[PDB]
Amino acid sequence: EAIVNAQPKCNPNLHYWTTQDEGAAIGLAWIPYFGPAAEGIYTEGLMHNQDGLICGLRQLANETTQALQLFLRATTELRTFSILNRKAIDFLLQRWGGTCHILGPDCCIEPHD
Amino acid sequence: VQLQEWGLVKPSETLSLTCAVYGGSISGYYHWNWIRLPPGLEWIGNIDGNSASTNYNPSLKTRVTISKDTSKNQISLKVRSLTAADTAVYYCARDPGFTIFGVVITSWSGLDSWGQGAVVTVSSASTKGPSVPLCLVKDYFPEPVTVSWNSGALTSGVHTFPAVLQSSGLYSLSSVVTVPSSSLGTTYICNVNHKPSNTKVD
Amino acid sequence: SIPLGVIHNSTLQVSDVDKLVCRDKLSSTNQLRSVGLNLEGNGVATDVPSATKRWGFRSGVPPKVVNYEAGEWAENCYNLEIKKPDGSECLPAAPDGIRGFPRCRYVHKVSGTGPCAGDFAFHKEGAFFLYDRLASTVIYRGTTFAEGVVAFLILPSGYYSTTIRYQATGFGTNETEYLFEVDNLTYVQLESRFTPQFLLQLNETIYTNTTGKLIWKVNPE
Amino acid sequence: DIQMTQSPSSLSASVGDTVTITCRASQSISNNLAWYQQRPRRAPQLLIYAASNLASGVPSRFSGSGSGTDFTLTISSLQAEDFAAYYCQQHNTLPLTFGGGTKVEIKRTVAAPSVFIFPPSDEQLKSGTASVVCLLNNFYPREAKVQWKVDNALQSGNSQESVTEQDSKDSTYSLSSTLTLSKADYEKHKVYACEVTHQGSSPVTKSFNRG
Ligand SMILES: *[C@@H]1O[C@H](CO)[C@@H](O[C@@H]2O[C@H](CO)[C@@H](O[C@@H]3O[C@H](CO[C@H]4O[C@H](CO[C@H]5O[C@H](CO)[C@@H](O)[C@H](O)[C@@H]5O)[C@@H](O)[C@H](O[C@H]5O[C@H](CO)[C@@H](O)[C@H](O)[C@@H]5O)[C@@H]4O)[C@@H](O)[C@H](O[C@H]4O[C@H](CO)[C@@H](O)[C@H](O)[C@@H]4O[C@H]4O[C@H](CO)[C@@H](O)[C@H](O)[C@@H]4O)[C@@H]3O)[C@H](O)[C@H]2NC(C)=O)[C@H](O)[C@H]1NC(C)=O
Ligand SMILES: *[C@@H]1O[C@H](CO)[C@@H](O)[C@H](O)[C@H]1NC(C)=O
Ligand SMILES: *[C@@H]1O[C@H](CO)[C@@H](O)[C@H](O)[C@H]1NC(C)=O
Repeated sequence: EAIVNAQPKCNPNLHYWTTQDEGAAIGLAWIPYFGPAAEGIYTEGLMHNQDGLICGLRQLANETTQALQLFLRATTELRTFSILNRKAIDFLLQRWGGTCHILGPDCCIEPHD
Repeated sequence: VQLQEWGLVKPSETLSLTCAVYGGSISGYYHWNWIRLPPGLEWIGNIDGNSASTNYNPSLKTRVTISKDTSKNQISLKVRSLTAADTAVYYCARDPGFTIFGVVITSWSGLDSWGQGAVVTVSSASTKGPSVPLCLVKDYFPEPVTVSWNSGALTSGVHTFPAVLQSSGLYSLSSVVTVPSSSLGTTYICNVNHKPSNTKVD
Repeated sequence: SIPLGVIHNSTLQVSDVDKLVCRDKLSSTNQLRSVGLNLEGNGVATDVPSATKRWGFRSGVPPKVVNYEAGEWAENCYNLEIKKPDGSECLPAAPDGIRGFPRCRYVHKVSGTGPCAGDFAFHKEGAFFLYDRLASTVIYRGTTFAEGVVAFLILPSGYYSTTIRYQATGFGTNETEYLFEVDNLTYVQLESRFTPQFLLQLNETIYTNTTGKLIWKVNPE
Repeated sequence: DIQMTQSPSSLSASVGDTVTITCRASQSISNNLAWYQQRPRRAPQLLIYAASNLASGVPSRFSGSGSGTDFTLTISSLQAEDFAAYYCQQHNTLPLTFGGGTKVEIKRTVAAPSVFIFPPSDEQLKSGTASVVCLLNNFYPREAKVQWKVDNALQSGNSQESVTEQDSKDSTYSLSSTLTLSKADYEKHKVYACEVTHQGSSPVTKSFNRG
């Protein structure tokens, strides 16, 4: 399925911020005492709207809000993190939930030999 | 966001030019390139903002050095090559590539923002002050010169001509603006700033 | 339930419980990323008078928080310090681990009083209040935040900002009187026809001595 | 290493025509290309990235398509402000290669050169080297013929000619022919004339006596 940017406006350039989980700087930089503060842990970045990606992205989040809001109302976790790991396991279960064979679309095996 | 540049250079000397990045942190997932255009464009080199991975052009193997600085948020370029053909205009610009939140699909996309501009003249000639009415600015070195009318308040109708190098080496241009004949005598003054010699003229 | 977006070579496509093919391959949990996008990219109104029209108090609803790994740079953020007219607070203190939004350009620090007919302040439209890599559904006292929404994706002499102080009267109600606190004794009125850069030009001339508190009003051209 | 050539070098078209610029490559390239515009006396700007997407702040008339070895840029309904040099750009390879910038020229109906003359200034004549200026403004095409008549004498070799680019708003040229000589050969003559021979009735001559 595709996404249509139904929002009134769309900023094609996405100036984003994220953390470098491997910003090692071998030596003494990863020590919390000698490491950065709570503000200098990020590394910025820019994403151009290549092939309508950024406008097609700002709509996915506006639409995910509904299903995500109901998921939060269900759980009692004051801070919910397992959402990422949830879909990680469901993907394996969808492909390896029961038996398998190279006979149909449920399982993914291609033994040409 | 936008970029500004800072920079005559004697032969066999290192042309020290800095590319200060304003309105944005320099340490990021972007790249930073150096571009020049000889009179009558050319890529110089690329430095990775993250991990400091400097990559240059084959024609500039042992003649270019690009360094970064996170404290002052600037990027310097030293040119020790006394090629004498590098007397051109230089530019610095970034290219964010296609970086999907750290995932780098390709680190070479269109260069979105460029620099203000920086002119360099690789020649052996002492920098001589300018000389400004009709206002004509002649007998100056080196180029370029910025002329503003009424402190920049007068832009329409003004048309400054290109600079022609005289036989004596000193450049010479002319700056004339068309104003209503009724306004002549009721004020006006040409404002000039020669940054190479640091000499204002009004 | 919750939809994910798998970027395929040019752009994104939605595929979830119903939609799955062998072409997609997820070899490591690093490909999964929860992205928090600000509402600025949608074209909503960003000034203080309109932003506060999207927030309201409500009791009997347990607040919930969700994590987002990466986010978008925000230009206008908000930091509320509202207290009831008797003197008591209105918003809860930010719990441990929750901090202000990392990247903001204009942090609108609102400092006023209101009725606060509710325990927590929620977003009327349903958007989340973005914090430091944490998206909550309420507003925490004295904590900078930015409106926005969250998605879930499957992938293959320095820079600083400036805060803006405000003085609200009747926050969270249909009748609210906002004031720009340029100085403790010189404040000007506000309206939806004021831009953040315009307020930056005010101090540029407001010059922030027995005149006392002075309420000002601008009529530009 | 990877070579790319942008053609044609020169190109002239009228306002409203559709321009087509090509940029061939020596080696194969994916759908990753860029086009740039550089107006006279201004830094370059990004026009297209990835060979298909428009940059931020670009009018929806710079159409670019193609893939592989041959790419193409198209400007629908060319405008006067589009007077600039357009270059090529490579991606997904090293070194980053450019192309020969195609210089764009605009076509306009013939215009009358507004001829002006400015005798030297009291400060310009005190040093000992006076200079006369003969200005031509708002004429098309750039083809002109400006000669100096200093008391019937055809001045030659001492004049410095300088033609500018086509104006971004007027789409026309402007010539500033300056005659520079020493004060010795200046005071020996009274009238300083400047005739102009342009395509658009008869040669116009502007003189100036001692005053
Ligand atoms: C995902 O994205 C979508 C798309 O943007 C979001 O949709 C939005 O959802 C909110 C949720 O509440 C809606 O709020 C209601 O908005 C209307 C106004 O809508 C008209 O104006 C819209 C904006 O135009 C102005 O504002 C913008 C930005 O500020 C400016 O740039 C403009 O210049 C204008 O100033 C406009 O977009 C609307 O478009 C119409 O047509 C398009 C198609 O062309 C449709 O898609 C739209 O849906 C719409 O039909 C429209 O022109 C307000 O008037 C509402 O106010 C009251 O009534 C609401 C509904 O009952 C209620 O919820 C409010 O609380 C409020 O209540 C008032 O009335 C009550 C009685 O009825 C009283 O009891 C109460 O006291 C009070 O007086 C309301 O604010 C948006 O309209 C909607 N927008 C669109 C485009 O769909 C969605 O929110 C996003 N999801 C998330 C999770 O964020
Ligand atoms: C993008 O997807 C198309 C789909 O056919 C494929 O042919 C192309 O090789 C892909 N691009 C890559 C893998 O860079
Ligand atoms: C506001 O302007 C005054 C000028 O009197 C200056 O001293 C002060 O630092 C400025 N403050 C801000 C936040 O701009």
